[PDB]
Formats: sequence, C-alpha cells, structure tokens
Amino acid sequence: TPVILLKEGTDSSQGIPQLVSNISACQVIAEAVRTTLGPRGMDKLIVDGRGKATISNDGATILKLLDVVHPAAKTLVDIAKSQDAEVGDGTTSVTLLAAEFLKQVKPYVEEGLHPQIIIRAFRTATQLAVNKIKEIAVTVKKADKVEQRKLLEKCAMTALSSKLISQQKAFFAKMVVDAVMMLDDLLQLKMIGIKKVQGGALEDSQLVAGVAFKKTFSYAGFEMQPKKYHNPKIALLNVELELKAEKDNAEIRVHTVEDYQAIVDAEWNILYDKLEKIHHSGAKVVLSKLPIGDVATQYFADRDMFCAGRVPEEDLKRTMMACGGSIQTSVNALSADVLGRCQVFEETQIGGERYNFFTGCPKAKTCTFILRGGAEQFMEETERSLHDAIMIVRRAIKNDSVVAGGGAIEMELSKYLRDYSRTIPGKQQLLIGAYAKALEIIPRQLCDNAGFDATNILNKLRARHAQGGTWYGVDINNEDIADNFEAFVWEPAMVRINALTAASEAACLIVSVDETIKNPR
Amino acid sequence: EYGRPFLIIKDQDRKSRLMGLEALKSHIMAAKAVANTMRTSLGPNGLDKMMVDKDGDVTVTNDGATILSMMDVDHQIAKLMVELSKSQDDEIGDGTTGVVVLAGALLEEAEQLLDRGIHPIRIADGYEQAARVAIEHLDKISDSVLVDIKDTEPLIQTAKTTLGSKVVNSCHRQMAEIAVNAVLTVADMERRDVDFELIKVEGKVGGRLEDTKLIKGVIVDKDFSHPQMPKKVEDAKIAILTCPFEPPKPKTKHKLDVTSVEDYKALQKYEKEKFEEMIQQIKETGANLAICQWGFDDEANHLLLQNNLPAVRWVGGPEIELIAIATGGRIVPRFSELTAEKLGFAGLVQEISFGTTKDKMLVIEQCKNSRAVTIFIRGGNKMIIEEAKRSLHDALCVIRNLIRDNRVVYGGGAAEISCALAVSQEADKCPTLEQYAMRAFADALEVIPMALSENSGMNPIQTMTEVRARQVKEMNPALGIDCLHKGTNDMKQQHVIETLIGKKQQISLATQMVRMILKIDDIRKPG
Ligand SMILES: Nc1ncnc2c1ncn2[C@@H]1O[C@H](COP(=O)(O)OP(=O)(O)O)[C@@H](O)[C@H]1O
Ligand SMILES: Nc1ncnc2c1ncn2[C@@H]1O[C@H](COP(=O)(O)OP(=O)(O)O)[C@@H](O)[C@H]1O
Ligand SMILES: [Mg+2]
Ligand SMILES: [Mg+2]
Repeated sequence: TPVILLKEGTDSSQGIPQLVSNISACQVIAEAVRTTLGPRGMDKLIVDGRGKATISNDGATILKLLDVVHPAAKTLVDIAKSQDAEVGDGTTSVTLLAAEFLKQVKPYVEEGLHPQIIIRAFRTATQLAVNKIKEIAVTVKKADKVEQRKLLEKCAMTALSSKLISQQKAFFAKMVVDAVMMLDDLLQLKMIGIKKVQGGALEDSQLVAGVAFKKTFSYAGFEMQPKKYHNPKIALLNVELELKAEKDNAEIRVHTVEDYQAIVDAEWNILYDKLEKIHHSGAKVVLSKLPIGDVATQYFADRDMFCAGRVPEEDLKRTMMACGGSIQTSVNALSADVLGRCQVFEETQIGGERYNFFTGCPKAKTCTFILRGGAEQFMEETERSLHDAIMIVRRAIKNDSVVAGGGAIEMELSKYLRDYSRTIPGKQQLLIGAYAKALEIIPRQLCDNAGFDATNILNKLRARHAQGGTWYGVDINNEDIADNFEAFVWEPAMVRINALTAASEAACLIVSVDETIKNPR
Repeated sequence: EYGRPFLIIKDQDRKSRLMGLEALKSHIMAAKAVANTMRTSLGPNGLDKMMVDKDGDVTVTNDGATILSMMDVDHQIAKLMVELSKSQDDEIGDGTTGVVVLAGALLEEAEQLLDRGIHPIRIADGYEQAARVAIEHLDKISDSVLVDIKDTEPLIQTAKTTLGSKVVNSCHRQMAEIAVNAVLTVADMERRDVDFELIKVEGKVGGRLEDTKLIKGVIVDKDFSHPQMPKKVEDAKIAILTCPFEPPKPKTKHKLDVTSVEDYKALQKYEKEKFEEMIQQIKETGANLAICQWGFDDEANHLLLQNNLPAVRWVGGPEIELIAIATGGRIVPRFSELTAEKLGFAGLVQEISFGTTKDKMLVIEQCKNSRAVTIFIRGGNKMIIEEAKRSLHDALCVIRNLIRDNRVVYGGGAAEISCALAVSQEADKCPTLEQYAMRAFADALEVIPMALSENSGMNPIQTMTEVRARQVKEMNPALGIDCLHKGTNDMKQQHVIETLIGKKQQISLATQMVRMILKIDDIRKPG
C-alpha cells in the first residue's frame, strides 16, 4: 500500500470471467462477416476517417477495414490473413468455424473443466478430420489435356459464384484459365496486368495476349509520327535521350572562342550519335524508362518512328517478357537478338484514355486484363473477385484434388466424428461430439442467407448422409438438397484442409490463456 | 461473469451503424432525391441550373454530368450516381441525365417488391434478364444510314437533335454545320477514330454569338514582336524554330577565361558575328516569316525588322505542333539544319484587332489540305461562352459516335416505349416469380415519356397511353411524344435521331449500377 508493485494504471483480469469475455468477443467478430457467405450473400460498406468508402464482400478485406483492438479478437483477423496468404480463398469460413468451436465449448469451460482436456480433444478431432478428407478426396491420375481444363473451369466458376460478377462467371472463367495457362512454371502473379478504364459495360472487359499500357507524357511533335505498325522491331532502353550536362561532377575551362564553339557543337554531336545508333539498328518502336526529349521526339517523328518515355518498370518488364528482348543501358551493341518483335502495334482510344497495344506475339509468357465498369469501387471489387479465381486456379494447377461443396464435406466429417465419438468413454466423448456438432454451421448459414427452413434441410441432409450420397449438399435454386458432385460444385481439398488446421489452432490458443495484463498508455 | 461494456472497436462510442432493410430504404431515398433533382432538365423544354462555386463563381448549365460534378454531397449513394454520370460522359458523351433518371426510377420501382418479401438477388436477376431482352430488341429496330463527306444531311440532323436542348438553339443549324464539318475534316476513316487534340476550341467575350465560326488553320493570342512590322502576309513561308535567337550556351558547367585585351576584342567581335550569321542563315532559305518558341534579343529583333521578315515570339509547344501540322512544315532545333524543304506554306497570315482594348490575335488561314481546325466562339457573356463550349463538345462527341458506328434509332421516347412493350410481352412466358421483376423493369423504363410530357406541359398518363395504343395498333415503333407541338407523333418524319450505342450504354450502365446498389445491406461510418 505505501509502495505498490506495478505502475498505476495497470489492469488485470483472471479466471473464468475473462475467458468467457474472450468467447463473447469472438462471437461479435464472427457476426461482423456472417451475412456474406454463399451465392445469396450480401456485401458491406465501410467509411474511414477521410471519407473514402470501400464496398466489399471479402472477409479478409472487411476484417482488415474494421479497427479491432481486442487482444482475443485479433486472432480471428490473423487467421483470416493467414488463409488469404496461403490459399487465397475461404476467409469467412475459417472465422465462422473458430467462433462456432468457441461457442460450443463455452458451457464446459463454465462447468470448471480444465482447458487442456478441451485442447487435446480439439487436436485429436482436427487430425482425424484432415486424414478423412485426404482419404475421401477425388483425383484423376492421367485424365487428359482437355479434362485438365474443365476441372479448372469448374473450380473457377464455383469460386466466382458468390461475387459481384456472378452473372458473367462463364465469361470470366475462360479468361482466367487462359491467363494462368499462359504463365511460365513459377506462376508469378506480377506477370499478369490488371487495368481499369472507366465507362463501358462489364461484358466489354477483354484479355490481350501481349501487352497494353497507358499513354505517358509527350512533348511537341508526338502527333506527327505514325500510330500503327504491322511488323515492327522494338528497342527497350534504360538510357536518357535528351540534351543535358554529361556529369554533375563536370566543369569546362576554355580559353578561345573557337574551342568554345567546338564545345557547343560536341553535345549535339553526342546526342545525334546516340540517335543514329538507335536508328541504324532497324527498330521502329522505342521505349525508355527515362525522359525522351523534344529534340529526340522530333528526330524520331521526322523518320516515321514511334518513341515513348517514362514507361513504368513493371510494364517494361512485362513487355520484354512478351516480346523477347532485353533492357539495354548502352546503345553501342544494339544487335538483332536484343530487339523485340510483335505482330502488330497500335494506339487506341478507350473510354477517354489513350492506350498502347502490342499484340500478336505467340511466344508470350504474359497477358493483360482490361476491365470496364461504372465506378472506381465497381472495378476494385471486380479485381478482388478476379484475384480469388486466379489463386484457386494456381493451386489447382499445382495439385488437382477436388471435393464437392455446399456442405457435403462438412456433413460427412460431422458424421464421421460422431461415429468415432461413440467408441471412446469419458469427457472425450462429449468434447468430440461438440466438435462434430460445430461443423454444420456452414450449411445452416447458407440456408439462413438464402431464406430457407434450415432445420428441415439439415434433418434431411443428416438422414441422407447416414443411410449410406457422400456428396450431398443444399440446392439454392431448388429449395432442397441435391448431389453437388454431379451438379459441378467443386473446390480443391486445400481450402478445407487449411481451414480446419487454421481454425483449430486459433481456438486452442484462445482457450489456453489464463489472465490478461495491460500496461499504461 | 458480468459482461460489462467491453471495448472491441477503436472509437466504439462515436461510430454508428445501419443494417437490414433500413439501409436499403435510405439508399433508395437518396437515389430518389438525386433523380428528382435531375428530372426537370430533360428534353427540349427543360430548364437549367445555376451553381455557385466555393469562391463565389457562377455557372449556368444544363449538363447533368457538370451539375453532378459541381454538387458536393455526403451520401455514398449520391457519390455513386455522380460517378455513374461521369462514366457515361467519358464513354459516350451524351445522355448523361437520362441514365441517372432511369436508375432512380428503377431503384424506386424495386421498393414495392422489397416490401412484398422478395430477396434482392432475385430482383437483380430479373433486372438482368429484362435488360438483356431489351438490348436484344433494340438493335432489331435500328436503321443504318451513312458516313461520307458528300451527303452530310443525316449527320446534320443528328447534331441538330443533340443541340436542340441547349441555349444555343437560336443558331443550332449553324453550329451543327460547324461541328459536322470540323469532325469530317479531322477524322481518320480507315482506322475509324478522331483525335480531339487536333480540334482547338477558343472563345473571346464580345460581339455576337452568330459570329462564331470555323477556321481551317490556327488562331493564337500573340502578335508581331516589333511594333513597326507589317500586319499581314499573303504568301507566307513559315520557318518554325525551337531555339532562342541568342548566342549558344553549353548546358554543362563552363567558364570562358579572358586574360588579355586581344581576347576581349575577339569575344566582342564573336558576339555580333553570331547575331549576323543566324539572320543570314534564316534569310538564305527564302523564308518570309519566322516563328520561335522562345524570346529574341534587341539586336535580333532589329535585324529581323531590317531584313523585311516578320517574326512571332514566345509561342507554346501545342501551338507549334498544330501550326506545323496545318502548314505542312517541320520543327527544326538549329539554324544550321534549316532548309527550304522544311518550310510551311500558308495562304494568309493576319493580325486581328478587337474593340477598345489593346488585345490582338494572330490568324493563319488558307492552307492546303489541313488536319487541324479551330472553332472561334463569340458571345456577350462568359457563361454564354462556357455553355457554347459544352454544347459544341456534345455535338462533336455525338458525331464521333456516328463515325464509330453508323446505325441509329428514333428519339422522343419511341425506343423506350417499344422496349417496354417487348419486355412486357416477354414477361408473360416466365413463370418462376421473376415476372414481377420483369414488369417492374417495364414500368420503370417508361419514365422518360412521363418526364418529357410533364416538362412540355401535357398530361403524362393520357399521352403515353394513347401513344402506346397507336404503336400496338399500327406497326410503327417510330412514334413518340410531340414535345414541340408540330401536330405529329412521327419522329422519323420530324427528323429526331439518336445513336444506338448511346441507348445501349444507358441501359446497361444503369442496370449494373442498380444491381450494385441493391446488393449492399450494411453501412458503418463515424459520427
Ligand atoms: N453454386 C453453389 N451452390 C451451393 N453452395 C455454394 C455454391 N457456390 C458456392 N457455394 C458455397 O459457398 C461457400 C463459399 O463462400 P464465399 O462467400 O464464396 O467465400 P468463402 O469461400 O470465403 O466462404 C462454400 O462453402 C460453398 O460450399
Ligand atoms: N425535338 C425533340 N422532340 C422530341 N424529343 C426530343 C427532341 N429533342 C430531344 N428530345 C429528347 O430529349 C431527351 C433528353 O435529351 P437532353 O435533354 O438533350 O439531355 P440528354 O441528351 O443528356 O438526355 C432525349 O432522350 C431526346 O429523345
Ligand atoms: Mg469464398
Ligand atoms: Mg443530350
């Protein structure tokens, strides 16, 4: 009392009440993204301090936009971020599963049960579920070159069903599959361009096998040179072409006016030497990362050649990868093997902007998307929806194991765990039963969002799954259940394998906390 | 456990939220308010808005895109409507108010279906189906006409129709002719595109609006450097330069050391030798006029006056490139590179003086076949000049659309009535509860004739009922609202023409924006 142990302002809370409080907070966090799941899920609008608005249906994006400061609640944001980074899809399901686990095991915690027993039961159940999923997954060893495409298309269409572009999923799946199959062996994401140009309708979106980028700053004379070539040669440079001081470290000391005149002439001679070295190589299109002067622009325009300066590094790398050249910092060795080639080059008007198009290259290892729409957030949500399909297709290319969706896999896992639980005695039976019951939150939420009678549909699903219909889930349009494997509702096994491990790990970490201590400020 | 108030979100006590149907109703109310504000500026009889800037500047305008851009709003739905109008303006360039009116009507129509217990995704799907049916029907009734320099009559009619709603309708025949002539002069036909950097629109207050004209040349706000130079030349040969009329100067750091009187006098002689040499170089090529991007010195100015060769000083880069494109010359960076093959021919260069002010301007005219033209706008008010510029831009955009695609439909609401009839006919074969959404789309597609009739001063329900009865009885989809009271409902006879891509863009953009608005169900914002 005279001298206190810790600093004034410290807050501490221990025992059952703080654990119950953590369980309560996780429920709110799950309620934040509850109604964004399934083909009939809505989206949310978030306004920040500066008045900028964000319209989103992505669980990870919504959770990031929320300003959560609860230490127990931050774990559910962390697992969503981890899932997004690892597989790229399934960000809401993992949060819902974690909250369901915590809510289901709340009363046993309230009864004074030791948390380590619950943790052990969770670990056993997670291992069993992952093993069963890996056993019952479906794969084709040597299917085809064309049966390897319908699988990817079905996966992409399933991934696009709950998004803003749901109506054009058949239109977008083909483009995403083409984009991924035109991409190397490392499947780098930076090798795919996404451009957003206002105006037009969604069906006006296009994919260019080649490259296309926005017009850059231009000087006088840019309008005096041609704007279409059929079989050009392309020079890619990292050199600055304009009249300038040789080095900032330099200084000129001279005595006579004749030497003064020679010094004046020398700079023009240098610049014209570089320009003639570029010209004599045969290149018809010139691209640079550095400024192109007005003198250079007029020189190129006087000889019917196209020049562009201040091209972004990413665009220049993509152009090089598409055409087959190499960035040159010196124009003293401009051979043929360092010049790119394309089958047609144009400049076109798109929705108030001017764009440069290089198309026709067959050896391309990249592609570019041109996305249309009516608003900035419209296009941003379109891009977010495209990313989800791209990541799913990449993972499916890596491994081609799929399972049916709509709740069939969760129902099967719940049935398996319930059957297993009856074998073991003690409180392990109760905890495994609670874990098995927690898995059917996904079909219930689907039916709740669609506006069905969830109880009757769940009863029918349970009755079907026990009689012997492994792949049976809810049918949104038919108000009933249906075999989801013959209806082409597919997804890779990783999404559920990673969701279970991530959700189980977050549930164990929250339960194993005893007290929380807060330091001042 | 006493679950006392526990803090989850930063600044939890000062943020608000809205969920459920209340958010959707608020969105619908905001959209209705914006659409009702924009309703009265539709048609040849519509009125215009006066907008006061943040600094007190006044703008009197009829353009929906400009009005929505100049309004400042807090509601996110209102900002979405503003962006929708701007996207329509960027894509097509005309019909920026009809789209917002249609979107407001569609969102208003969705409210009854929401109240009756229909999931908004069903409404969105029905709207998509109806929009696809209407678009498929639209191209079936379109007629292609022409694009050529010989006839130009349908282009003139289209420009007249687009200019009929503006304050310029006093001389709309003349301005339509100007617009079509300019676009046909500038247009590239094998690639089917135009560049609007080749059309320069300038206006100076004073005179009469009818004094507006088209110059197949260039007009700039400059004059001859020396006050005693001749004010006109009739066979001008132009030398365009980008180098100052000054002795040269290296860009890198330099120092010239003077160590003796002989070196001093050598420098003194060199300075004037350079001045003489540049003028002799320019004169030796036979040029009669010089244009420079930078300034002259007094010695150069007097030498230019003395050698009987006028010059223009301190012009801009865009003006230089326009002059080069018009006169067929080339831009040269040095006097050493000047040759008689790089000059440009101009049939007249004149200096025009306006009224009691000292303002003077330079005009270059009567060149051979030119890819650059200018529009010279005159008027008694600054806002008159601004509105004339906007109307001319609309006309040019419409003619560009005709260049891009050359099949049209007929206005006055005839296309909307026909599309509504088609959607209503198709909805009778859809049993799966979507007939309600299709009929809602059909009802909301008929707000344009209501707006036109109400603005014109007649009775909307009776007028459109009679028009639709006539259309279904006969087989003329070209019947609409007689706004100007000429005694007929036949827009094909009355020469009211609209582009097809404009209607397609309006319908598709409005439908997709309505779908986005309907999809949202939650909102969070600070206090
Ligand atoms: N056509 C469909 N029919 C039934 N269920 C579907 C269909 N498409 C997707 N689903 C279900 O929706 C869920 C996906 O939810 P979604 O909101 O897309 O994001 P997340 O994958 O992050 O949960 C999956 O569990 C899947 O079973
Ligand atoms: N002479 C006319 N007779 C009948 N309708 C007309 C006439 N001129 C214009 N309209 C109609 O007025 C409508 C609105 O056009 P306007 O007021 O210019 O703005 P916007 O073109 O941006 O919608 C058009 O749909 C057109 O069909
Ligand atoms: Mg998903
Ligand atoms: Mg108009």
